[PDB]
Amino acid sequence: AFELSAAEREAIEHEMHHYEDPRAASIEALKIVQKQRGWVPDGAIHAIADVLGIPASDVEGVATFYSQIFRQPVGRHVIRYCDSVVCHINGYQGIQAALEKKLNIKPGQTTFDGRFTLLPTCCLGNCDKGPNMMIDEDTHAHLTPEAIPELLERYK
Amino acid sequence: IIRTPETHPLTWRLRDDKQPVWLDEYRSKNGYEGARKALTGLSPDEIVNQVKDAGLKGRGGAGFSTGLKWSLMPKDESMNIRYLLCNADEMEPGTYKDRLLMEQLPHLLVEGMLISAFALKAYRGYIFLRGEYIEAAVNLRRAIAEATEAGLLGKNIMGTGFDFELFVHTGAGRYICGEETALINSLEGRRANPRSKPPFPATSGAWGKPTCVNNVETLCNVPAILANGVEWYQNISKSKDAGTKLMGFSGRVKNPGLWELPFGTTAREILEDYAGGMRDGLKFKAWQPGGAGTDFLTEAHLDLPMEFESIGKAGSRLGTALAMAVDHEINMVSLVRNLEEFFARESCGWCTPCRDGLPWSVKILRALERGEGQPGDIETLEQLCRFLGPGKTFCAHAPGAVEPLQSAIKYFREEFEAGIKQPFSNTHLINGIQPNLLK
Amino acid sequence: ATIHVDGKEYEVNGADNLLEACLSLGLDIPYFCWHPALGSVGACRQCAVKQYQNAEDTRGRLVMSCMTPASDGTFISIDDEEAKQFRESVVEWLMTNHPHDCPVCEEGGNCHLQDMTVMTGHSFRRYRFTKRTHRNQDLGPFISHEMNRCIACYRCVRYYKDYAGGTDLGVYGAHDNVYFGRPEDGTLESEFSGNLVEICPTGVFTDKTHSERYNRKWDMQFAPSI
Amino acid sequence: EPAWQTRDHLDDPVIGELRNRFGPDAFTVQATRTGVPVVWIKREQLLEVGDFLKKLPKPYVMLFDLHGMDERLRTHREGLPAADFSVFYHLISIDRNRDIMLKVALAENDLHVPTFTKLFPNANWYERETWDLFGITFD
Amino acid sequence: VACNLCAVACPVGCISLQKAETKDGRWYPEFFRINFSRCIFCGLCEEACPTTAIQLTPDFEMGEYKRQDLVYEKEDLLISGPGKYPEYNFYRMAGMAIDGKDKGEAENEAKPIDVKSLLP
Amino acid sequence: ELAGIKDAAPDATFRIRGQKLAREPHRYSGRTAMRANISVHEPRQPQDIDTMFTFSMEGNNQPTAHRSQVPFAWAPGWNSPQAWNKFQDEVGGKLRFGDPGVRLFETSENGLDYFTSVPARFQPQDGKWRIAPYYHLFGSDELSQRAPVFQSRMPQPYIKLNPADAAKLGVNAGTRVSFSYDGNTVTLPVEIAEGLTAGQVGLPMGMSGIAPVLAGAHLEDLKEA
Ligand SMILES: NC(=O)C1=CN([C@@H]2O[C@H](COP(=O)(O)OP(=O)(O)OC[C@H]3O[C@@H](n4cnc5c(N)ncnc54)[C@H](O)[C@@H]3O)[C@@H](O)[C@H]2O)C=CC1
Ligand SMILES: Cc1cc2nc3c(=O)[nH]c(=O)nc-3n(C[C@H](O)[C@H](O)[C@H](O)COP(=O)(O)O)c2cc1C
Ligand code: SF4
Ligand code: SF4
Ligand code: SF4
Ligand code: SF4
Ligand code: SF4
Ligand code: FES
Ligand code: FES
Ligand SMILES: [Ca+2]
Repeated sequence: AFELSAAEREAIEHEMHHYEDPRAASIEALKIVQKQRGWVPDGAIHAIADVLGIPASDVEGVATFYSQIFRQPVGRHVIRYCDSVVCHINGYQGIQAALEKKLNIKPGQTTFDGRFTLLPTCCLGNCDKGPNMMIDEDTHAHLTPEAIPELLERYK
Repeated sequence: IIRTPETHPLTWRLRDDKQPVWLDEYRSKNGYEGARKALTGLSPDEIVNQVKDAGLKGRGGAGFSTGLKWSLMPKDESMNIRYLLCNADEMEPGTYKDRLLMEQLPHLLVEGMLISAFALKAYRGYIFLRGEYIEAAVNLRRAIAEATEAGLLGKNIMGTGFDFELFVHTGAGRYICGEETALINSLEGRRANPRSKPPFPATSGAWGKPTCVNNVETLCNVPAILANGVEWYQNISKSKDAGTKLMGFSGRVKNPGLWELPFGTTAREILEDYAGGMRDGLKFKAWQPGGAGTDFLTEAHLDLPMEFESIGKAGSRLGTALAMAVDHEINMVSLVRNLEEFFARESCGWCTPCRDGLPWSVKILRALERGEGQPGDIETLEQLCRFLGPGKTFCAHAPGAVEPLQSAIKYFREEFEAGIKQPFSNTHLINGIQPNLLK
Repeated sequence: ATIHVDGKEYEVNGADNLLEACLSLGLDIPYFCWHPALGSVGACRQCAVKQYQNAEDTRGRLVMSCMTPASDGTFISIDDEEAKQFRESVVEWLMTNHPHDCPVCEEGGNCHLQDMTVMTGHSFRRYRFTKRTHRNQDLGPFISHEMNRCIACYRCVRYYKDYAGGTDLGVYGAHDNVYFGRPEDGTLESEFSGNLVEICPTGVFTDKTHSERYNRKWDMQFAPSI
Repeated sequence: EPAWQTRDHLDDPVIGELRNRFGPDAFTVQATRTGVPVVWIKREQLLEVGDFLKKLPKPYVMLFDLHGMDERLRTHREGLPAADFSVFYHLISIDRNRDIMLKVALAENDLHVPTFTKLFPNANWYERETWDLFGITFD
Repeated sequence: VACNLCAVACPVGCISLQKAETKDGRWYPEFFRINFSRCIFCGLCEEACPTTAIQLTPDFEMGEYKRQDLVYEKEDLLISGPGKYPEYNFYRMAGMAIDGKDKGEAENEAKPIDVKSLLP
Repeated sequence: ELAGIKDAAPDATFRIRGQKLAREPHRYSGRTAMRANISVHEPRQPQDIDTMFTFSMEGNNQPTAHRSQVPFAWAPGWNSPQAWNKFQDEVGGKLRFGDPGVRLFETSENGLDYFTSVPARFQPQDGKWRIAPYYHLFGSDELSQRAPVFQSRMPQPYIKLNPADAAKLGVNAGTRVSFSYDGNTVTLPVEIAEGLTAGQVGLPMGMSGIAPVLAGAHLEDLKEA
């Protein structure tokens, strides 16, 4: 059972004010729902489709197309570590090994207490300060395997 | 290093504490003078011709001239609805120039889109931004609010009757969205499948309307041209490519960074005189000139000017001009496997060769990494290179995917030979059936 | 409009694309993602031919016959070695993830993918890695769903959404995990959803009413009726 | 060049001899994968061509085969004379170690050919079978 | 798997069968009859079988008193073992999901990845 | 007036170069085993004296055959429904030698006059319910409901009511109401049709027990059962 909140709905309509087609607010509507609830549940697709006036199949295809729109439940914090070519040169694998040792999970999985969700991600545009990790809203550069568990304790 | 405004049109107004420049400080340091001149004393066709004969080329990575792209907009007065899009995606690995461009100089981008929208008669403008540039989004939104409060945006800009509305469309994290037709499809709320050209977006782009898509750096180069003139821009460097470019070296160098250099600057000065050379205990092995989608080059190609024609004649591309250096400690098979894993997982799934041949190259490179390679794997990689070139796939994602693979096979084949250990085996034995022993 | 296919002159319609013009002349070009009723999209990359700039040209360039207009004075080659090799490579790439399913598939003997695999001359498998798999959906009493056999040619979504105007079928996912179906299990709501069994060139969408008492196409006694 | 390639066999000396004797427009050379020169001869010149082949310096001495073909359902008849039926004559010269296939085109109503028995006596049974199975009358 | 390849590859056309399906989803012959008065024992059906189900065994003693008794139904053909091919299983190769073999459990097949997965 | 049906299809003496048109493909199988359980003797092939088709594969189904009636599309190398491309003059156009079927009548030279019988507006009378027809692609046809695979796709038999009419009758959505037509009381569940005009009750035509002639008729004592 899903119901869009009043603030979510008003933000969605304000987003469709910005475009000449209401379909163009689908990505930002999914991002609004994701920001409010951590992820996009199954009924959120039909709710966004009903508000936007587009079929739910297109909303589901958009939500499954984009990697930053999560259609599966995640933890309270999402760690996104860069695994692209420059951070591979700078050694992201030590960072990934430290993350898997500290969190005791594989990439794409969630910690048993729902605190952290480990995810690989593409280049974060911070290659000169690599390797880079992107926790929920904060990007951390110049990573070392020793600083990983110190960095992870500041996200309760 | 001093940065005079005459030779550093983009980065001379950066602050030493890496803090953003807001409206008062930007306007104090010769801000919106080019926008004022273009919107008051210049016709849109005059601005288009000024950008055209200034020689401003596309800074996205293809080098198409911006004035000719603006000139192919339709001449019909009935098509009043027009769109200007800023490709602030910058999802290429090895590219970090747009992040520095709008994280601390947002008003330069705002002024550039204002000038380009007045030149293109674009009634609306969108900054298609990646979702990972949060600080850039905050700075751009604050700069848009400051320019709207100051009369630089909205209705009746400078009293000239020109109306322009600028928005920031924060993306949802997909690499293919940087492709301009895929950018238009993603802006319309659809899946970011690219479109076949012709028709080009200038004729029918966003929502069927005339649309022009330009990179952040091209729109940042625009106001310097409009404020200082064409003759200053053509006299920056004595090269074919006019103006400056954000170049820099990344990866285990002494100073991995970002500098603004004129075209024709050789890659050895960027590596040694600016990045300080390789780190201690590491020797230079290879480099990519323009990001993850470019061909690898060797030490012999380091004495080459960073122009489109010079790097193009060496079997590579200038690209985003942000070179990435590979030392001797990095295995080429692992590096190419990382590159192809990125390119295979960032496919949009539309067309067959990229979607179904990049995972094959990924699996072959994984087999070569652990020494489980079988004969014919490198021939398969070469055929995947040949059959994923330009014109074979629906867009240019897969040619850029296969450029590093073919350059590494060409220059470092002995590292790829080392992975082939097992004999070729595709079938298992079936009892009661004698196999066809092909000699 | 005058075209030259493999050195032979043909008179075609210049408003047509090269694929439909060459199929109207009796020539064989493999294709998946183009349909006469749906138009050209250039997705499957199977209809590749080699176009030359003029008559005295040897290099040429691989173009797509569904995306290339059959304009006057066109010079193309179908039986060119590079075009044949690329079409066989496209069939091979489609065959890397295909399940070993033809005996237990209702499209067997009636399959466009089978015909184009044989036509391109691809009969040797050198791909040795794993194949991707997909779960199936319940699409109602008329259409049976089997997503392992998909080649991602986008015919179903194009027909169902652009042509038939339906809403509940779509494409989901990413790079090589593209899924074609409903967002959730349920009956297909279009009154013309049964045409998916002929639109789909593979056995993803099949006639379940026929799949109950299934027999192959060669075993059927057919008649023209109303 | 592989042995299965389509050849017109215009380098055969019998083709040049027939060109010099009957003329270039008298018959049509067909490129096949049979390995033999296939010559479509007009019906009224069939006995003349048979006599000429029987009186060559290295003559074609054996009628290897003689039968018919129903060409009504044949769709791919490119480079061939118009025909509803056809009669083919396979003749072997052992001295040359060569052979030639003459073909006579027939309309559906005028299904009559001059008989070949005055040149080769095996044409008796071959023409009896051709009449039995195809209805082609041999005068 | 009642795929009817042997029936169409028979030059005599003396094989008749009908596909049926179990509740799990596996294909089997509802019936299977061979007119052995017509069969020329040429082995083309066995050569055409993609599951190695139909086989020609070393047995010639097949004489009969009535021609109607030369029509062997599925009860007279299905034997208790694998015959000449002791280990081949088609349903280990097929992509279709049946009982005891879900999606991705076949040979050279990976587990199915959902489109809702968090991995890029 | 029905004189055009002679040219709809050619008669039973039509041949393609002397042979009939094949109903089944050339690789049809099981001919000596389809009836072997009934009798080991192969029966006589069914003769078709009515039409030009034959009940066998010994016929013509060439894509270039001069005909308009095509039983099925097959070409060498094209076993899919894409063989219709081989069976057309141009792909996506018509059949090569014309599509089958002939129009019985041409367009008349002169037209009709204006129908002056403009009806009066719909007045909802008390106690009488106008039967608004509802058609369903799965269920309204007489023979299609007999198909057992349709019963899963056939909708349940409801009756449609306006919100105002339902509130006046005191009935909700899903409750059973009974109505008498021609002295026959039948009960149906209720949906609330918002777009249905008041004074009308919505019946699904062609269903089980609801004849299509009830469209436009009137209803009495429609009340909750
Ligand atoms: N993050 C980044 O900056 C990335 C940049 N790239 C760059 O992208 C480049 C490829 O870009 P594409 O747009 O796919 O190819 P392209 O070179 O065909 O197009 C580039 C620009 O030229 C314009 N253009 C070209 N021919 C035109 C014509 N006839 N009429 C009108 N406009 C025309 C297009 O509209 C577009 O704006 C590569 O060279 C690569 O360096 C690639 C990946 C990532
Ligand atoms: C796969 C692919 C990804 C691209 N990504 C970007 C990008 O992230 N940012 C960008 O400015 N251009 C990108 N481009 C290039 C654009 O197509 C286009 O050239 C650019 O957005 C505007 O051209 P400009 O250089 O004249 O400004 C990409 C091209 C391709 C083929
Ligand atoms: S090459 Fe094809 S599948 Fe790959 S990103 Fe481009 S259009 Fe999509
Ligand atoms: S869809 Fe075609 S190729 Fe795939 S299993 Fe079925 S018959 Fe075989
Ligand atoms: S399901 Fe069928 S029609 Fe749809 S994309 Fe896949 S192969 Fe094409
Ligand atoms: S062995 Fe008998 S049943 Fe099998 S194909 Fe030959 S004739 Fe038919
Ligand atoms: S015996 Fe073999 S060939 Fe015949 S239907 Fe069964 S599986 Fe197919
Ligand atoms: S490669 Fe990791 S931030 Fe760019
Ligand atoms: S038919 Fe042309 S690319 Fe698919
Ligand atoms: Ca009859």
